[PDB]
Amino acid sequence: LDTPVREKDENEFLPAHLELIETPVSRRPRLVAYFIMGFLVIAVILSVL
Amino acid sequence: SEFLLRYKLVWSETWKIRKQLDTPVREKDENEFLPAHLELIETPVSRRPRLVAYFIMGFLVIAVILSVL
Amino acid sequence: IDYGLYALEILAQYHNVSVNPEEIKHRFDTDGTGLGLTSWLLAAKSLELKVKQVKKTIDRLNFISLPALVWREDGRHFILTKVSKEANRYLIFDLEQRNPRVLEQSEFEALYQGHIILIASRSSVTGKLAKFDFTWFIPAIIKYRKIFIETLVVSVFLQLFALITPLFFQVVMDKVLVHRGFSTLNVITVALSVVVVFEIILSGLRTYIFAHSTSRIDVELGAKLFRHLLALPISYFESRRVGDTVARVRELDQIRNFLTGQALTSVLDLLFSFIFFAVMWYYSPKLTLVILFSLPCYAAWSVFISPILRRRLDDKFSRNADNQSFLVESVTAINTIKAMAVSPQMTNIWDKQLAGYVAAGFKVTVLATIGQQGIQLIQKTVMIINLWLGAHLVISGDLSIGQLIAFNMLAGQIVAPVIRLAQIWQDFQQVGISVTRLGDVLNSPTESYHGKLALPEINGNITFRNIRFRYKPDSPVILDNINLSIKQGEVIGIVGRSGSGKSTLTKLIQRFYIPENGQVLIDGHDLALADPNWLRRQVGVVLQDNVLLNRSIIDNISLANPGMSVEKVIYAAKLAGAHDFISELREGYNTIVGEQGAGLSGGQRQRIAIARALVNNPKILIFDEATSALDYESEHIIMRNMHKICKGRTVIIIAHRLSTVKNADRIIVMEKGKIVEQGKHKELLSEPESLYSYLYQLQS
Amino acid sequence: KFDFTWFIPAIIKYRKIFIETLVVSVFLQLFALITPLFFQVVMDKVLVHRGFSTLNVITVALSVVVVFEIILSGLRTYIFAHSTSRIDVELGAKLFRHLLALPISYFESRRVGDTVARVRELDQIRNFLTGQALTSVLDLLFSFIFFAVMWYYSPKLTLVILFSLPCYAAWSVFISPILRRRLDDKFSRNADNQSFLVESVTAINTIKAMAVSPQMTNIWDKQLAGYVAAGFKVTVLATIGQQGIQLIQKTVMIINLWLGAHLVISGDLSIGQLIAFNMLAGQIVAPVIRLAQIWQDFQQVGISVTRLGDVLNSPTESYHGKLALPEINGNITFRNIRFRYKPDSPVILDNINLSIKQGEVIGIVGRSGSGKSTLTKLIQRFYIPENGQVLIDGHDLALADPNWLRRQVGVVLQDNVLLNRSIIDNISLANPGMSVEKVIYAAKLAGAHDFISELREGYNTIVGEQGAGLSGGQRQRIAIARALVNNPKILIFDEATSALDYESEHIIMRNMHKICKGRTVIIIAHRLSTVKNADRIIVMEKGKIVEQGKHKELLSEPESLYSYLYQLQS
Repeated sequence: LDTPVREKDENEFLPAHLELIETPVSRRPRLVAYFIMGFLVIAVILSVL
Repeated sequence: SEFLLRYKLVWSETWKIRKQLDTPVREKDENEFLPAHLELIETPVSRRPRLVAYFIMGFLVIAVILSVL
Repeated sequence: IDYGLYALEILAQYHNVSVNPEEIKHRFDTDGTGLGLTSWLLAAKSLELKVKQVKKTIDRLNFISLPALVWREDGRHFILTKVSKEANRYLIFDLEQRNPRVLEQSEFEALYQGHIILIASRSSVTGKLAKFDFTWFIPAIIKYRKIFIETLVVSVFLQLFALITPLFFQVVMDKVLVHRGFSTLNVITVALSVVVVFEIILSGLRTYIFAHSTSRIDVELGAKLFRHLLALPISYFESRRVGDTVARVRELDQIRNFLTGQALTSVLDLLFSFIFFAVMWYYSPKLTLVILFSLPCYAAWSVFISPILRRRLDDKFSRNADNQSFLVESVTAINTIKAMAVSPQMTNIWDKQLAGYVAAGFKVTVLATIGQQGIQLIQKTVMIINLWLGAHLVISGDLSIGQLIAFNMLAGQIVAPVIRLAQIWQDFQQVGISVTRLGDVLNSPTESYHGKLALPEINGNITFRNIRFRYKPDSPVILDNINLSIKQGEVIGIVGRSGSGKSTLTKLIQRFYIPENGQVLIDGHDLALADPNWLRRQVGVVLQDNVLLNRSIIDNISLANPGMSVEKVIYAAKLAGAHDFISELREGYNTIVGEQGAGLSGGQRQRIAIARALVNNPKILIFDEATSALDYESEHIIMRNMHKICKGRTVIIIAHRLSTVKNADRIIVMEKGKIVEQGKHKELLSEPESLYSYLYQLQS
Repeated sequence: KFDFTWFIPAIIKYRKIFIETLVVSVFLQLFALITPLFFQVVMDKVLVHRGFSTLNVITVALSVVVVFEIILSGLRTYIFAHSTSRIDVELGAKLFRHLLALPISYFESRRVGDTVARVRELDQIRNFLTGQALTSVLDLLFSFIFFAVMWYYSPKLTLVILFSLPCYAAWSVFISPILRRRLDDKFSRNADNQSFLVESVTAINTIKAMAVSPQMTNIWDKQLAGYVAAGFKVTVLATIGQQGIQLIQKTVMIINLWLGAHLVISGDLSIGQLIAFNMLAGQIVAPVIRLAQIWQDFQQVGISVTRLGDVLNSPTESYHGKLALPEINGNITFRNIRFRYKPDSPVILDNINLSIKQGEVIGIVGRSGSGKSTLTKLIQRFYIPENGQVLIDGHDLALADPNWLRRQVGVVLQDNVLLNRSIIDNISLANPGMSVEKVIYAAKLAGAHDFISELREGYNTIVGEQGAGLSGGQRQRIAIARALVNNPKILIFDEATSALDYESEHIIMRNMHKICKGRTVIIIAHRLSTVKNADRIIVMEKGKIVEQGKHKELLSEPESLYSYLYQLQS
């Protein structure tokens, strides 16, 4: 959690890589869907109980 | 702890020497015509907001004391 | 041998674009040691090509558009062309053998690792530069649109949870306490727990993702800003101070601080607060009309307050820029400050500037406080009105206690983003001004060059054609009608009195001075149209000051190409007659010179700069009073080595002493900006009434 | 030591207004407490029993209470900001006065951007002080009135809140140090970036004269990427802290809801009492929420204080105040001086012994590496000799006031650095309120008037940079005029004619008798033709005196090295 900035973290913000990468995606692409479906299934199993 | 003891020691040491840190009282015109930094350092808060705050606080106190009795 | 450059040249020949390998190597091979994949792709993108490395199976290799480059980890690439069906043969282009060769299936499978680069010709036909404004972020939002749609979805869901959580309190108040309840209370409790925990998780994820994307956008903006700053003319910097541009640049850090904050998320929450309004109107329209009328009050208050805050922050930025300029100048010239006794004057100036800056900051703080208090007043007045109307509604009918509590909480959730935005009003206006300052830097025209073609290398043919030059738009003319022609490999000596105009030729050969009338030509190419980097990278100039960088000796000598061999650096140092002193040092070539060459004497850094100019292969070499700052037993070695330094180069020697240019092919004498005499040394000394003879006798 | 005890005297000096701010804060807390009582009264005695006149009374009282509370809060914020502005002004003045008094070895070993960033930390501190961070601390501290009222209402829920507070304290204690470390890294990267930017803008002439844009751009790209990564890490930690605070707030909110429902069900608590309790609990937590989103401000002001201490804790070459030693007559003498650049560097001077009388124009010559260039930096107390004493007018320079000595002595170097001001602003730097006629006379003495005559702007011409916009000879003449426009008892010419052509040097040498009138002038130059008209010429070899005397007294004998040097020069 308190790890210093490494080269892996530094390369994500290198302007050359950002220039090459077109149509960029988020670092957490499917987490929102996972959490929303988890909320929906927890709600539906709470409603039946 | 330990740091708070040092801070309290410093506070007491510089609070005993109090009454020497204060700057002389001056009129507004004399405060205005000073070196540029000194007339920010030595100019006190204007009197009008102080009276406004005191009036509001006294109004609250008077209202409470009249309502209780 | 770098094969990526050759492959790029071949693929650019195929796609009908002209490429100069030297220019591409200069631009995209900054550290030497080959190009590399990322820089190769950037260079290909520079030539208006469309490239991208893909994972392609040999089976799928039949359906791509050839020619394509196969990039290997080792520098042994090869261009693939004409993948032949019915014969399983591949007509590669061998980059090492420099000719096409025919392969079969087996050796191609042995030579192909699974990665290929696809090349397409996409040249954009559009010439225009857009003014830098807030509209610059629209293409950035378009590029990062997946993330922003994701964050919009997350914001909608967060609003849904924030709408849910009033309803449980309403249900508790209206059913748990009214009739009774223990079975339903536990259900409400566990549902509230899961709702709040998932709302917290979703808010954290939204903040993380939004901050990441805005950080990337700010990185792109900063890269563009530095490119444009380095592309600016020298006249831009000559009329400004360092602190001004430095502050303009730190406005980028201000923008980055704003982007990775809660301002944009609070704006999103405010714009997505109409979900609550449906339930608020369902409860009681009489109460919701109060909020609908309160919103224009917030808008009007913000509109009234904003311009004054903008003016105050403009004044604050002016004072901040003045402070930065004064501080940078004082720290840079601390030696002059300490050598004299000008400390009291500097402290007086600092005190005045600090007082002004603090006064401006206090005014900004006062107006921000006034705006926040006004918004709080509006909110509290609306709260009182809603309390009174809700009391009447609950006493009369058509409203319940739980419904009133839920409506109050919903109104609080509506108004909370407004308060959060009001707490950061100063940041909003400061960014509105930071964008303007970044535009002030970014709206200045760069060094213009109409020619998009890649001119070839330089032969030392310099030609001045009817050159007329002034320092300022209305200052006296320095050069009236200078006409000159210098051939390749020719050593030229230029002499004259101080103010004769011979000092402006060095900065005219480089594109630092713009002639008022006429044109200066290199190899018959007008310099007003050529790319400045092409001219500068091929011309070596040694001035009289020769400031260095805060690095080691070998890093300063080999600044133009860090990837070169040490032996050539030693050879260049020996030619300049500096190796000896560098060696006498404890660290030798690893000694840090300090700021502007503080750790070395004037002659020492003069010799270092001579070596730095000689380390490359300059087509044209200029000596602008280089050896004047040196002493004896150091200029003598310079001349003995210059006997062979001028080999294969067009060398121009501009000196005050006439003994420096004694061994030149021509000696051009200038007087009040005009060429009066020219010829050899003895041919000029033959006439005793000439200016050259007079100067020679006077100095002797 | 300047860490945090420096602000205690500033607080006590302004104690009579800070106590007033504290009393205003407690009155604001009372004003805030008033309103939930009015909601409880409305919910328990207006909605239940009867009446609308009591509702009107509550509304009319609440309106004025709210207006007064808003005005009082604005006044308290204004007064606190006004009081802290003076403290930050005092800190800034002291910081700059200390910065100017530092020794030159401090600046020679560092970069400009480091000091510039350490001084922008002053602006960071000023923004922290003149803000709404300490007011939130006051609001949080003065919330025990709410606790007393809540304990009057219900002890169980008050105990729940009282136990929630240590959760906030422990969460802050756990999540603070890592944020401080990340902000330390971010500040280090920011200082490096500022130093690179200042260095690149200052030397733009060499960056563009050469063709190293790609190298500069690559370095800038890497530095920017690292800085933005550090900023993102800091943002992530701040978001984690804020969400951790929200979790505790909502957990205790849910627990309070459950316990209050069970309480109201079992009597002994009304619904209006529960609503008022909830509003009081929210008003207690609101300062914590408002303080949790300015966490970076707290950690950054701590780090800025640490960096200001780094600047302010270094020793100063400040002053030697003893009897206010009188003016200087031009009597310089050296007694057994040996000097070493570094303690681990070769020796330059070994046993240089010298004595110069008032009004004596003395020339010092030699070759490269002879050590004659260090005498000018030894006369000013910049270089400290290994052992020995440098005496000016009989008084040791190691115990005298540096500013006094360096004011009495004027030095012109081989290359001089001006400021980005007008020519007259540079000539009259030591006395800007000085008469223009003196400036014109000094410029005419140095021969600088002639070349200024061909300038369109005149003496108002702004020197573009340290020396940009003027040639080397013009800069040398401007520096000579600046040295001469005062009345220096001692003049030093340290190769001050190298950049000049023959005409300008001749013009200066014709005025040398007006320049040397009544002053002790020391001429140091590589060429032997400059010290020809000196009262005494001195030859140095490897830090030792080998020859001295008049020019001819030395030129007569070919056995001397002076004759050899003159033959080589010719």
